[PDB]
Amino acid sequence: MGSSHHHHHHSSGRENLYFQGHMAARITGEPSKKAVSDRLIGRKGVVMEAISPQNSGLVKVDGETWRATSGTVLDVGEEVSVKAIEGVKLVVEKLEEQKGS
Repeated sequence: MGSSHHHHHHSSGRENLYFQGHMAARITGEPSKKAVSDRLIGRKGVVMEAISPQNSGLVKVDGETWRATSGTVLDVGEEVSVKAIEGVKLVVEKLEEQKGS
């Protein structure tokens, strides 16, 4: 009980974030920075660090240095194609030469 029709105050100007959000489908989960861009998948990259099957190397895709793995041993200065992403590493294979001799 009570009730007051005295209105001299204005509405709005009140913000307060209730309910974080749970029991729903996880969308992305923290859309933060440095998120892997799939737009560079299927393009050429260059080998900056020697790549081995035991330890991934470093390739420069666009302008970013990524860890890259391969089934063969890749030396520096080579050109590779990024086929897929295995996680925090990229799946790359080396461009093929041609012996016209």
